[PDB]
Amino acid sequence: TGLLDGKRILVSGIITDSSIAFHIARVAQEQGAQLVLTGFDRLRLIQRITDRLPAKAPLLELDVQNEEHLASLAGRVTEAIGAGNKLDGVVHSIGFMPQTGMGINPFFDAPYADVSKGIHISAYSYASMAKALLPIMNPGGSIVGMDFDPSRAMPAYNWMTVAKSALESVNRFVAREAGKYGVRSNLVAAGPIRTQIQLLEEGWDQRAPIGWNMKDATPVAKTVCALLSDWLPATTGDIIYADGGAHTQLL
Amino acid sequence: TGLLDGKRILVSGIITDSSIAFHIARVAQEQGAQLVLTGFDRLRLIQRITDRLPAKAPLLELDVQNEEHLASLAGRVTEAIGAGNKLDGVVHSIGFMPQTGMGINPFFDAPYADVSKGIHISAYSYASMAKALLPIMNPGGSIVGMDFDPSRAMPAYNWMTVAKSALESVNRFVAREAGKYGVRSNLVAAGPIRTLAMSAGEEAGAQIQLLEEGWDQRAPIGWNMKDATPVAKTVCALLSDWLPATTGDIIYADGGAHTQLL
Amino acid sequence: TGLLDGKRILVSGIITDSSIAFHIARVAQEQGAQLVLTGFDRLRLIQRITDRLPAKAPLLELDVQNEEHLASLAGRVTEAIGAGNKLDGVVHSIGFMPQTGMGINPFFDAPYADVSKGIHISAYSYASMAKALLPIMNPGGSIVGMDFDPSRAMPAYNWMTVAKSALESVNRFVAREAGKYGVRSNLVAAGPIRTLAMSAIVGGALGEEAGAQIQLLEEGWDQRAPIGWNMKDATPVAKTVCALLSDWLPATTGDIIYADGGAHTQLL
Amino acid sequence: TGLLDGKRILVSGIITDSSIAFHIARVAQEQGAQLVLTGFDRLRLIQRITDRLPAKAPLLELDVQNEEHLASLAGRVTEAIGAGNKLDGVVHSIGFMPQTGMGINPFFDAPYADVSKGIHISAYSYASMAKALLPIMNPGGSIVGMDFDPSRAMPAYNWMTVAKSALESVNRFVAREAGKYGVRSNLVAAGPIRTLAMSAIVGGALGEEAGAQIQLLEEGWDQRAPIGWNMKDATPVAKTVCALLSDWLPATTGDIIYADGGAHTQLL
Ligand SMILES: NC(=O)c1ccc[n+]([C@@H]2O[C@H](COP(=O)([O-])OP(=O)(O)OC[C@H]3O[C@@H](n4cnc5c(N)ncnc54)[C@H](O)[C@@H]3O)[C@@H](O)[C@H]2O)c1
Ligand SMILES: NC(=O)c1ccc[n+]([C@@H]2O[C@H](COP(=O)([O-])OP(=O)(O)OC[C@H]3O[C@@H](n4cnc5c(N)ncnc54)[C@H](O)[C@@H]3O)[C@@H](O)[C@H]2O)c1
Ligand SMILES: NC(=O)c1ccc[n+]([C@@H]2O[C@H](COP(=O)([O-])OP(=O)(O)OC[C@H]3O[C@@H](n4cnc5c(N)ncnc54)[C@H](O)[C@@H]3O)[C@@H](O)[C@H]2O)c1
Ligand SMILES: NC(=O)c1ccc[n+]([C@@H]2O[C@H](COP(=O)([O-])OP(=O)(O)OC[C@H]3O[C@@H](n4cnc5c(N)ncnc54)[C@H](O)[C@@H]3O)[C@@H](O)[C@H]2O)c1
Ligand SMILES: Cc1csc([C@](C)(O)c2n[nH]/c(=N/C(=O)Cc3c(F)cccc3F)s2)n1
Repeated sequence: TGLLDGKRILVSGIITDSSIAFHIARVAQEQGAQLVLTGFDRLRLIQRITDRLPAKAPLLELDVQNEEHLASLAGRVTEAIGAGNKLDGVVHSIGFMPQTGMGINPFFDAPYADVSKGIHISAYSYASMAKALLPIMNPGGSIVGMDFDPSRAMPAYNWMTVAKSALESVNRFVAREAGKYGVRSNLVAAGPIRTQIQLLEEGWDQRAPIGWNMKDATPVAKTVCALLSDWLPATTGDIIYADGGAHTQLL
Repeated sequence: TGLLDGKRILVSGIITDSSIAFHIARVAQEQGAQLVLTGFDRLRLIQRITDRLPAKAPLLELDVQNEEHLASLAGRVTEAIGAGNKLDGVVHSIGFMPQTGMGINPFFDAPYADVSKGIHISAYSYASMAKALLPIMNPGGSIVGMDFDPSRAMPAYNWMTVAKSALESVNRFVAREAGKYGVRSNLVAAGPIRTLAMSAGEEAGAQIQLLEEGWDQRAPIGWNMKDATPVAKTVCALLSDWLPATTGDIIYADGGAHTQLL
Repeated sequence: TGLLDGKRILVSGIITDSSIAFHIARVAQEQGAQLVLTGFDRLRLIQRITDRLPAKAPLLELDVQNEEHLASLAGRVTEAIGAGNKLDGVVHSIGFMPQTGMGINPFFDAPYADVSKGIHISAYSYASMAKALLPIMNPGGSIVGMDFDPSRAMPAYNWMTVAKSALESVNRFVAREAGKYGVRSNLVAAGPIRTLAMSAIVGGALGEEAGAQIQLLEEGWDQRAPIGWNMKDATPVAKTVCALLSDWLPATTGDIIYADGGAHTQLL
Repeated sequence: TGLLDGKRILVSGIITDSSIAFHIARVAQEQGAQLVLTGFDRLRLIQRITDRLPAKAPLLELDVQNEEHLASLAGRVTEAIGAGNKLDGVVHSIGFMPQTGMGINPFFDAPYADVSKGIHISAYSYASMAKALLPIMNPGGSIVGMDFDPSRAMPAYNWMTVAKSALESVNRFVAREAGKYGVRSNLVAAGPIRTLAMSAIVGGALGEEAGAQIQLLEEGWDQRAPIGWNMKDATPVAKTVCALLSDWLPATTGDIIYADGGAHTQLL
């Protein structure tokens, strides 16, 4: 008798068993949700990985930069869940920024084509996914995406931080559209998960009043399932921080 | 089978059956929680209201301005839940600001005696409750307070808004103390709710009506000010195990109004 | 003697005499700044307009999507201002989102080619300008870009709101780079100003539904603002940008100054 | 010809010549301002200190907790500046939390009697001053208060952080009331400044641990700040206050300007 019993939920973003979306999927199933999964590029590898979930679930291909993939998605989901059935939840757990805009490469050296690809995949796609899927979502449903707090600049993350700032703004507009379908849209801002950079991750655990385990994706997956559930029915266009409370503390 | 099965939860601030705390209590019990209730001043009448709840729960007296009430609280809760047992949740649903600091009385005309009392009860008491009860709380536990978004000023609410701003800062420090016990501390920022207080000058009501109509239109999923259940349910989410990495934070149960400009 | 007496300040984004940049340039000049102006595309149209400023200034061509314009910008500015001289201020007053991303067009119907162009021009370009010009900036210098508060969603602004969220994040990163030169970086978040594009939307050009939305946004701004807001008057915004170009906010960087009548601090 | 030429400005909160208010007063006087000062308790020590300002100014007594001092303030200021004259600027640089609420003491051990005193002095008194002074303020006038960013919890500051949170909210209401007079109300959020009480804690007055926490805070501030942060130097903060009292930020009210080297805009 689980949190998400009899809910139909789409989960994107699994590439490995340490992917945040793997753990979102694992916990959702453990809570009685029936899943449809989406994957990008290495679909052979991803079938392998999704087999490790506790229950079978169909795996659809979705490259968020492919307009055909997006145009046909609602139909393909409906064939996999069965006509007359609709989704109750959608999980966006997709993000990418080329190495020129993330890492040791100076901020000013990122060419715009790279930044733009990163923003397409990491931010614009959240609207793309909601566009495709809202027509096949039931009232009371929920769309959740994955955020990393971009309110302050930080070393290394650079243009990925910019892209997450874009995502948060995207999420607010998607909530206006989702509202029309009685559907909620929110992001979970997670702490750093091991799916300058080490000094940033070590600072997290000390700021977090309850600590932060960067090797454990479960507290993040649980928070996403909270948002997929009926238990936060008045929250939309918002961000829930699953970060051990680190963003609430200066030192 | 319930969201809060076998959890022991203290719930303060029930005065009428339209109190937000009444509805947190009702939903908590529907979800298998075993409750201890606290009440201020009007305890006989408060029993006459809590009788209407789904299950029996002990009612203790607690005036958060009374130092003895606070010093004796851990003990009286421990007598009510049985020695060797500790609370898994605490709900602060306590707020007050005298007429001088809220309504049609000019902002500048509220005396500090009134403002200080308002802040004591509405903000400082969150720290008081956490002090008294953290020693009798289980790891994985959760303290939750009730907030009204004070990020932007608004007509009428005046010094009450100032007090909620204080509360949000208190919440972040209470989170530091609660962390030591593996306990979380969060606030739910509710949209406006028609309790007996809100259902009570002339231009004051008009600005409050404008505030509330504005809330529902801004809220992408709408806002029913007559329905406390969405707020209660959000408080139960936080009392549950499903938000275990969130502390010193604010969850908005406001229909998403605060995320929209128009 | 004036607020910016002796400062050399590059000001971009003049297209008409209702441009926010026109007013920034005017006020800067009234306060003793020596300007270099940059313009996009219609340079002869812009020359006619810049002739209406209190003083003359060199006008250079800068299309922020042109990588060669950017590569040559510092060399060309040095020519204009005299070799051995450097800039003390740079104003980015450049923004653009195609009508597919901003207006009556539904949020979900904006194709990514159009969004990406608008982000290149409205957000990324702030980093581009900083990259090109920081090498010719003096310590205690100031880069100011224009912003429109994207903290909460709103009708019509749509993907321009998203581009301003990006811009806020870019400014925080530009501040880190600018810090190495002793140069500060901030945005001025303005209230709605009746420039060319905003005049068009009100009055029907995109239909009565779009015209009504924006009129409700504007009227709501003035009433929320404790000192009121005059959408017809860019001077208070220009003065704010000049504040930030001066030496009077020397410890503010990576930040946003709101010149919006205080509207964003009030709910109703 | 200076920033505040001929403006009449009340400046509260001078105690020593390292006080933030002392530097605000000095800079305001350097920029041609005509001052009226207010002081608390040790009015003998304060007279001595204010005599070290560049120009003479009337010194009135003001204990913000005294209701008679507030009820008479307007009348006493008027007597000091001349009948038919009004104030253009008011500076609130008054803050206090007893050691039970700030320092090494556990957060939960602050009695409310001490917290309430700190909130009275540090937050409510921003409302009280504006109530007393707005009726003798000119349109285009400015009230400016002092803030320390309370958005995130931090060790030691405890209930003063809470007070600053209440101050920020108070400021947004004061803006509403001041707007009716054509007057702006803003707070300046400063980085840590080595004033009397701070220099003590770093010297070891409060012990090993308080000294080590404040030293960690200051170090981190300077590294987070892209332009750095010199805690010995109050001048950037004083300048920022003067910017706000001037006519150069005329569309900013109910707001917070950060004079913190940009530290609050960077995580690491
Ligand atoms: N790991 C962290 O520290 C952290 C922190 C905060 C937020 N997040 C976010 O969580 C989400 C998931 O990332 P993760 O840490 O689980 O890493 P991950 O590498 O497992 O997942 C990223 C996913 O994005 C997908 N993707 C990339 N390009 C795509 C395209 N063109 N079309 C469709 N999908 C595409 C990949 O297939 C991959 O499954 C991301 O949005 C990430 O930015 C991660
Ligand atoms: N109703 C709304 O619109 C709204 C919106 C957001 C947040 N809130 C907050 O939610 C909480 C609950 O308020 P409500 O709307 O349920 O109104 P309510 O009047 O039903 O409840 C307020 C409670 O505060 C208690 N209280 C007052 N003084 C006390 C003291 N000295 N000691 C202990 N308790 C004391 C009262 O007895 C009462 O039970 C408050 O903090 C309120 O500020 C209310
Ligand atoms: N008008 C408002 O209500 C308002 C409110 C807040 C902020 N802003 C911002 O102020 C800035 C100025 O806008 P405005 O209202 O003065 O309108 P405007 O049209 O006068 O300014 C836009 C300028 O951007 C320039 N531009 C467009 N593409 C360019 C390119 N590829 N390279 C270089 N320049 C290019 C245009 O030529 C024009 O000079 C923008 O950043 C805008 O987003 C405007
Ligand atoms: N690190 C810092 O020093 C720092 C950082 C940010 C903000 N601030 C703020 O700047 C302001 C000035 O503080 P400072 O560092 O110059 O300290 P300071 O001690 O130099 O000045 C504080 C002033 O508060 C006055 N005061 C206390 N109780 C009073 C009362 N009842 N009536 C009138 N005045 C009273 C004192 O007389 C004193 O002049 C305060 O609000 C402070 O919180 C300080
Ligand atoms: C924030 C803001 C408000 S007005 C503004 C700018 C710089 O003037 C604009 N940039 N891009 C703009 N784009 C549009 O208005 C979309 C649009 C057009 F670009 C052209 C015709 C109609 C139309 F609706 S307006 N930026």
